Amino acid sequence: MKRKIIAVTACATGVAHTYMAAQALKKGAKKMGNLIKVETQGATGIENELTEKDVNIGEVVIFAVDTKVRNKERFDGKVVLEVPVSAPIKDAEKVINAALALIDEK
Repeated sequence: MKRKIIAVTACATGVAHTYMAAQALKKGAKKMGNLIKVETQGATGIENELTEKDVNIGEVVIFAVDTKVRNKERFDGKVVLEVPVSAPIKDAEKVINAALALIDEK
């Protein structure tokens, strides 16, 4: 029922994107009934650092960023879904479906 997904959100100038995306994405994932780990980088400052543990829990890695990711090292090599940071704001549920499309696709 609860699919394991991790997602990184990061933007430098325009953090309103980062936070709003992380909120909407979180709401949608919870509404669908899944387990998501949303990492929030305030450009350089990571406010929710996903460790190897968390990263190995989530299978799909959603990347909604305008800037670079620091923890990306652990996410790299895993199955990811790369989208604009603005995307999970308007189409959060759609982004979640996209993540599912990388592992299952329907």
